[PDB]
Amino acid sequence: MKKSLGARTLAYPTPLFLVGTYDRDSRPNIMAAAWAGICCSQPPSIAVSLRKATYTYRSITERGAFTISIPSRAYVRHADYAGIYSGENEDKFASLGLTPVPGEHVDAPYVGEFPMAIELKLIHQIEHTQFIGEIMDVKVDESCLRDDGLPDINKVDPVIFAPVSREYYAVGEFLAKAFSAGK
Amino acid sequence: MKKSLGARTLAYPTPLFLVGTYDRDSRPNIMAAAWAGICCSQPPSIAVSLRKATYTYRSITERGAFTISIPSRAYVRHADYAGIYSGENEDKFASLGLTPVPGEHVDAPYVGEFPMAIELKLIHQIEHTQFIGEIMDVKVDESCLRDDGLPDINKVDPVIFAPVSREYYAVGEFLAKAFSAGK
Ligand SMILES: Cc1cc2nc3c(=O)[nH]c(=O)nc-3n(C[C@H](O)[C@H](O)[C@H](O)COP(=O)(O)O)c2cc1C
Ligand SMILES: Cc1cc2nc3c(=O)[nH]c(=O)nc-3n(C[C@H](O)[C@H](O)[C@H](O)COP(=O)(O)O)c2cc1C
Ligand SMILES: [Zn+2]
Ligand SMILES: [Zn+2]
Ligand SMILES: [Zn+2]
Ligand SMILES: [Zn+2]
Ligand SMILES: [Zn+2]
Ligand SMILES: [Zn+2]
Repeated sequence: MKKSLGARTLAYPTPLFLVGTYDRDSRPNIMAAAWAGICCSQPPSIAVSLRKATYTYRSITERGAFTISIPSRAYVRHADYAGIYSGENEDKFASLGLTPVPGEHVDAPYVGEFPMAIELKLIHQIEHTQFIGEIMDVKVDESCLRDDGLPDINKVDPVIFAPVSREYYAVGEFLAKAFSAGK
Repeated sequence: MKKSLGARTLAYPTPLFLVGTYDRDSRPNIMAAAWAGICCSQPPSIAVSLRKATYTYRSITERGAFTISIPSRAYVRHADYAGIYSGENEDKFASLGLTPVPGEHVDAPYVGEFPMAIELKLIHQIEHTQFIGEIMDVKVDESCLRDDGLPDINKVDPVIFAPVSREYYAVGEFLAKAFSAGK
């Protein structure tokens, strides 16, 4: 039998993206975003819903660029910190002891310690409010790649956010091949 | 050291939502969507990027309503099937032996066998192409709820999609509390 929980922001999985930017004085920042996901395959793009109150919002409107860094479980507390505190008057990289690595393709830093980072160019600002970034590059630690050059998600070891209950989870075991299992 | 994988639709986690609809003749359908996620907290909303070629696209434009059903690992093959084959000339519920349960709040079916189902009213069609649904209700199997009435994600046991490598994964272990661990 099902129970109704009502109209809640409740779905699984949700991501835990750290959205990286530079402010007008080139101060690097990261914030946590779970209201996000891939939106298009042409160009490859990610949508992120960022509130106007966030310092990151301002930086993206100014520079037209941002990164997404994907934490591994070792950095779950760091990621949470970035989702509690604002960078308006704090350098979170300094506070967290993390490295703001300049993007190679876009005007934004990513988190060097994290296993995976995505460089994005702002292509749409939709206003419901969402920034749409075109994926310019996806960078992954060599230690996390399979022989065919794609990532091993269990080596990346990304964090999952459970909304409402407000918890973080790891990725578990392989289940099946997509575009295959259903045949 | 990082390696560049180039401009790919590569991020983790991504969801595996089964988007449920009725066509003009009240035939129930489900398709798989991973280019999706929560977009807003007011109203609580999910964005789904559905291609014009899908039969589901047509049904959502006609009825203004859809559901999201979240498969557990037992239904990973079923979910994959729904993402390979079209419902234009096939009843996938019949093919899969699944139950199209009418929504209580919206004009769309959900998958009765799945642990969690979300009923959505179409509120925006953005055209990059995305349907924005307002969450009207979230329904969860009683067996999957904690004593406080929220779901246990490991009991729900939702599927995660790994894009490009095209694989499905389970959710693993609890890591930490959000809005807490970072303090
Ligand atoms: C798990 C989690 C998910 C979050 N998701 C979002 C989100 O999708 N959009 C948003 O605007 N804020 C989100 N937040 C809140 C911001 O990360 C938070 O307001 C942050 O302090 C903003 O930092 P900034 O002012 O330095 O940009 C989230 C926080 C956490 C911990
Ligand atoms: C893992 C996976 C993810 C998918 N994600 C999407 C998506 O986000 N949007 C989309 O238009 N198609 C997506 N597809 C493809 C559709 O599910 C597929 O075209 C389906 O046959 C459409 O069914 P319909 O014609 O009955 O609506 C996905 C398929 C799979 C297996
Ligand atoms: Zn898009
Ligand atoms: Zn698209
Ligand atoms: Zn090898
Ligand atoms: Zn929205
Ligand atoms: Zn919003
Ligand atoms: Zn109990």
